[PDB]
Amino acid sequence: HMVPMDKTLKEFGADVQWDDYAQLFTLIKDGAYVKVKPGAQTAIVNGQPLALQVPVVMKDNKAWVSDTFINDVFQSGLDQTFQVEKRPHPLNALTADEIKQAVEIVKASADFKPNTRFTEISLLPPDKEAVWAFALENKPVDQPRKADVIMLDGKHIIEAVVDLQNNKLLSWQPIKDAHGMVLLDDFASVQNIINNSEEFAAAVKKRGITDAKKVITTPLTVGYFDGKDGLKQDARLLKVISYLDVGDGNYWAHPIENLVAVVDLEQKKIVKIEEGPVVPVPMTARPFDGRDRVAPAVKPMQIIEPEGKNYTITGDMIHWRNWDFHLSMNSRVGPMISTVTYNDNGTKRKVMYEGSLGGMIVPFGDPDIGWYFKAYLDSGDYGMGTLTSPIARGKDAPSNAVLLNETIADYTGVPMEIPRAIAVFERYAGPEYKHQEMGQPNVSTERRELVVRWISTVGNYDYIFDWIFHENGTIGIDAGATGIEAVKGVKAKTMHDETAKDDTRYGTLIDHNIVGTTHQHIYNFRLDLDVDGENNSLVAMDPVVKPNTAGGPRTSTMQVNQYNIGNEQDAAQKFDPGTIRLLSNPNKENRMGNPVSYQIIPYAGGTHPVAKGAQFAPDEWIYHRLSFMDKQLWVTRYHPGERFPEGKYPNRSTHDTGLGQYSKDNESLDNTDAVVWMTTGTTHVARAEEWPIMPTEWVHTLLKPWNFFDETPTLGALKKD
Amino acid sequence: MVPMDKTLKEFGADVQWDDYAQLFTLIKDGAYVKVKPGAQTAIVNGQPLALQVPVVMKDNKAWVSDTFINDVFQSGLDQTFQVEKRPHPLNALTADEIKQAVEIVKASADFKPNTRFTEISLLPPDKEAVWAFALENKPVDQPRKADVIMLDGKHIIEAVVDLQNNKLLSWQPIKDAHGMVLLDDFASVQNIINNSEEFAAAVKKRGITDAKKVITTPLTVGYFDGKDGLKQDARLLKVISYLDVGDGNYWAHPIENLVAVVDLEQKKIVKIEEGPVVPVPMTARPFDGRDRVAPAVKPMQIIEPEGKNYTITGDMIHWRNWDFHLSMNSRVGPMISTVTYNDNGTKRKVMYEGSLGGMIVPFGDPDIGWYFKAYLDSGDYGMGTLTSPIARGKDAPSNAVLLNETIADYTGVPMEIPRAIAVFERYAGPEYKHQEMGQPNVSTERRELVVRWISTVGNYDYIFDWIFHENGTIGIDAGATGIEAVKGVKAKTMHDETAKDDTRYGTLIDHNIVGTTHQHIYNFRLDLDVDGENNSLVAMDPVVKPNTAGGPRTSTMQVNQYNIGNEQDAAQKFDPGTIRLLSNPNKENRMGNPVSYQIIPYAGGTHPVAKGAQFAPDEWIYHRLSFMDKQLWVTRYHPGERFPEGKYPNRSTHDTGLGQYSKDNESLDNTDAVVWMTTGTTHVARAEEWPIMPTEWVHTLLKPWNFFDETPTLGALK
Ligand SMILES: [Ca+2]
Ligand SMILES: [Ca+2]
Ligand SMILES: [Ca+2]
Ligand SMILES: [Ca+2]
Ligand SMILES: [Cu+2]
Ligand SMILES: [Cu+2]
Repeated sequence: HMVPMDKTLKEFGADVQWDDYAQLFTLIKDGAYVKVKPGAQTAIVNGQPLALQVPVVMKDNKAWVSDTFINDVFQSGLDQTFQVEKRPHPLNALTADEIKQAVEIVKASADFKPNTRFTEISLLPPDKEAVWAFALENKPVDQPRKADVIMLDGKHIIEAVVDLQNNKLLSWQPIKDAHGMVLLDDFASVQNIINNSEEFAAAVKKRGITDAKKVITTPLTVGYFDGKDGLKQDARLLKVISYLDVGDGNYWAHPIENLVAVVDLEQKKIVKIEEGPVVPVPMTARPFDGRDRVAPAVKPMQIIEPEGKNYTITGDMIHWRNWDFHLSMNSRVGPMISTVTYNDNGTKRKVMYEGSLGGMIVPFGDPDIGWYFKAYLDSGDYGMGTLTSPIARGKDAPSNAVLLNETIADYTGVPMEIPRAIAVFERYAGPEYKHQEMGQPNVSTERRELVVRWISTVGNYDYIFDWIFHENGTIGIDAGATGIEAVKGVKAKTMHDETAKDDTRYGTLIDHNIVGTTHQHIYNFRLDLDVDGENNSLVAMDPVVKPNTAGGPRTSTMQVNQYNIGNEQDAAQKFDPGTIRLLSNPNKENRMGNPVSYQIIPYAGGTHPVAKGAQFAPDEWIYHRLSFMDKQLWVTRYHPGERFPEGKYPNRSTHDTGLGQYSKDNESLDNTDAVVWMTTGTTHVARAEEWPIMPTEWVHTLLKPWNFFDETPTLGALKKD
Repeated sequence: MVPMDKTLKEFGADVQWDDYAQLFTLIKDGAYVKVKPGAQTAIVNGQPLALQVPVVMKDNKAWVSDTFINDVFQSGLDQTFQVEKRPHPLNALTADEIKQAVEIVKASADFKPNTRFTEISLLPPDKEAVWAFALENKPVDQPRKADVIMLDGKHIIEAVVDLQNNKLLSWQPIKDAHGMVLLDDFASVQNIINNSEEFAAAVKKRGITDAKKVITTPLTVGYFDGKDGLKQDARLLKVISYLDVGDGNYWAHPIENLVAVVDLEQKKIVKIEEGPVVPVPMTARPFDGRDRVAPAVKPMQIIEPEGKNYTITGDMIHWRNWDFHLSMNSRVGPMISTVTYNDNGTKRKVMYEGSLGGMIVPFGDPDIGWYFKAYLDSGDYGMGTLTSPIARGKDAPSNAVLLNETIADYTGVPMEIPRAIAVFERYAGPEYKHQEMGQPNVSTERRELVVRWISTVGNYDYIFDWIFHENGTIGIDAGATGIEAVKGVKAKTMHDETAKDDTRYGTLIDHNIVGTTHQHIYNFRLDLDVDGENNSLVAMDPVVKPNTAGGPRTSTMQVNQYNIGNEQDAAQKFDPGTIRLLSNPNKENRMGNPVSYQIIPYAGGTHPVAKGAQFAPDEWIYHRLSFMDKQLWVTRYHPGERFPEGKYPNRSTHDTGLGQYSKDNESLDNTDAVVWMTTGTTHVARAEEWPIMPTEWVHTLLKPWNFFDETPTLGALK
């Protein structure tokens, strides 16, 4: 017996194209590009013939395939994109079995508590030196696989370490005063609590809302105000902002302004309700899913690689041209790019040991009750890896992408597979280089970039991160922001209304009675670059205009002020895009005797106004707790336990436990293992073009080899000598 | 019959054979054809075509009738190009008009024997009439006219001819103006050096055994108030030399500290400047792959099997909600005109004309062969004329359409530049996306239409992309690649004695080779007409203000808004942290906000960014070219103000460009404004850019700001 081809292929996730003239089907799915003609005894997979016992059957215009067709074709072996890893990479994320094992161990602990949740369950970082030895020398890591198990018992944090190899608990340590991030059940809890609140229902009624069942809540961390917000620093709290569900699939467009409820998660009740002036809920329908729009006609455009990809995916190891790297997933920061090497004519040179999003923050600048405390620490407080948004094939990534699935642990300790978690794709990126000498044959080569894309959605905003590997050694890091804007309900319909001026003091009026409150998007990337070795130094090269002292008509010259940045404190700074900042290896030089290096560019451009630092006065608490938001470049000594710019437990934190803390002892950065942290952000002043849904806005960062190589890296293999 | 592979490939089409499907896939620009041997029909952009003669497979080689190409490729099924029945008034001069204009000036008794033409271009009707043709189909009732700029020896003469009536309207000698460098000047310079006994003498001293292997490069000399010892009235060129060692890259073998000054009218060297003797770097450093083998790569294609979403009628391009006219100019290249955005059925003005204004690449070395080095690419050399034909599939993606463009050469003869401009649509990530927890995802892909043009001047190749976003945004990117201008030095490594001094003005990128520091400064002239002619310049500076609303916050995020009323105040530095809008104070969007376009002169780049001119305010280049030190400029619309560096920048003694255009500090309140964006890079070289430099890019953007009332890409309502 057989099954309908289209339906089955679609279910499976493959693109199906029928060519009536050629009587040919073209099926695409990740690295598999297949061609099959009805009735043929063979199909083509990535240019190779594949025998089929049962041919594709065409009936009354309906195609049918056998029940084994998907597996026979798509798992044939002719698609070489993915290869089986023989020797497990030490950095492979915990498998589902390991996750379950780690949970069983802690639950077997005499101290374990029954309502305990898991904020994070991740592989405990094997020693960096052994990992590199494995990647470069293939030496086995003899230290046991261990996992960090961070638990939330009520409101108390407990860090546990388990030895998976020996199936035993190594440590169990309660972390005093730390608050746990927001967990999935916290969201349902807040909605329920609000739903059972008599007072809230009453507060809501006297604001126009009739059916309180139509109120949609969103949970926000409260931050820290040394008590000015009147909140017990000891309790596990969350503030709640509400919207009215009008049935347009966009509750974000119907704010119930000036109503904030504070919920105590352990007490499971509203401990405080802050009420302000009553502002009529913006009611007009403002769907963003196209239900009310005409579907435009567009001609097909496809990016195809008929013979397969140029990259190979062995286990989680990616090999592409001269690059080699390990790609894993973390529930808090998302994707982790490790042991990145560049194959320089046979010799694999180290570039980056570990790279990933450090952390990010989206702080608002409106002082009103529903906004003064708004500051989202997306990864830290909400867990971006966990909130990964599966890639919409052909839309969120090009049609020639390969989408990977990633596994992490949910808050209850149960393995969770995120489908299409990360997209991998090669893309044409203009001419790599070109030279059309007058009267001579032209010289041009195409540039190819390997992109690693991951999307995470937290409430109303969607963030896209691209790790771009250029064939020439450069590495790009871009962040895109899109989603639905956080708006403030206001009385003005237009800028001509009486309250307009006051309503727009902290944001643009982007719709009737709707203001897009100004805020910033501040991303921070933690890049443990190991420029051709562990021991590096930070060097500054500031292009300057110097008085000409060589004679001739010129009064000035362009020279450079080169100097080393010897410590963390001095390395923590603002980035002038007019200057050059290098992470060099003072122990290795290129053919011209120049130290092998990488130029760090925390600011390579963006489509929204650039954030020059935090848009907060120096006396603000958010400013105090989070110092990473005010400097674009930071450089610290390597420490396996320092991975977040905002600190490990940022929820309700009273002091900088992040980059402020990591650079506090102002250690030496001379010829030692350095870790670069790039902070880049935008200052978002809204406009109507961004409502009801915002067009993706991007920011770019770059890491370029500087004298790391001896010549143009993409010239090709030397034909002589 | 005729062999297919051979005939088609001669035609410029790509031929793909699929043995499993016994199908040929033929591609050329907007035509995507499928044909099976022996079939009575073929498919052209998804549509059936009856064939007179089926393709025939002989000895494993296909054969097609001698009428195949015409029948299939010109069948009418490929709708990419459409006939233009009523020519746009900005259409560039055709080959016939160029020959005609030349005959008109040649018929005058004032025309001298060996006069050359620096520029022959259309003298366009007034702006008001061009916009009415574009928006109301109103005929421009003006005769085709042309500006004919002649170079008589070293004398510039500007003439105007009436093409319809075939008559000369004016002949004006331009006092003190020096003409741009013309093609023949390259040859005279080399020839003049070749016949110089003295030059040969100086060359022999420097190690060059065969003076016939010496390659000259003509450079304009600038202006140094006589301090360079050069006569202000002579037509001069400075010559920098290299040694040809047979590696196809003379640029890698500089003959340092040797400069000759040639007087083009006397046809002789009038000065030889000599500095210390530095042995010519001899090592072969080819950049053409003769000594390399590239790694094999799996094929990748970008296909549009049913044709393009854009239509090209004459030079009028229509794509999604955009409409614009693309023409070519011999001096600045591509001109984007009468740009409108179709807002739900109504065409709204966005930009009257946009194009490269001018650009400069000034060096920072004081030495003999570098102190005067400053290339005014379009101005002194003619970038349109020097356009580099796009290498299909490489300089532009495989799904691009390559357009041919016509300009007049220096002798007044029409020259068709093949594949002069690339037009292509491209996937650019998600236009927007929102994955609401627990709900069906919402995502749409972003499509951008790019207009790409490449011009090469001497050793450097510049790529320009005019990018139209479906959502109303317009991007303008500038890429730089080519061969670096290097200085010969004695140091081989940084461990050598002269290393420190050899690298004072640039990086040691190869043994004995220093990539001299310099800047790349591009300037774009954008006659934006935001939803109309009358606009105003508005500043919006995000600031931190004390909270006065109560609550725990000590500060707030607010905006300082204010109009910039005059040209002098509009000439400014650009803080990427601020917002600069060109608003139309007479029209507002649904929320009462003035429809506007946000101007961003600096949206990013891959090389260090130029904050201004890396020159002391007393340098002559600094004085001559004010445009290099300010990122934003706004002036009153004037049809004769088109170049930031001035109309005749060769040896200019003062700013006749933007410095002159903003001179009178006129009012920019509710009037026709012209935006000029200066964007540049400061280049400090590295070994990874030698012998050939990987393309470096700079980005700029023009975004609609309350021009619309909502997300522009959602679509029309049902
Ligand atoms: Ca430290
Ligand atoms: Ca390091
Ligand atoms: Ca204008
Ligand atoms: Ca003026
Ligand atoms: Cu935003
Ligand atoms: Cu350069």
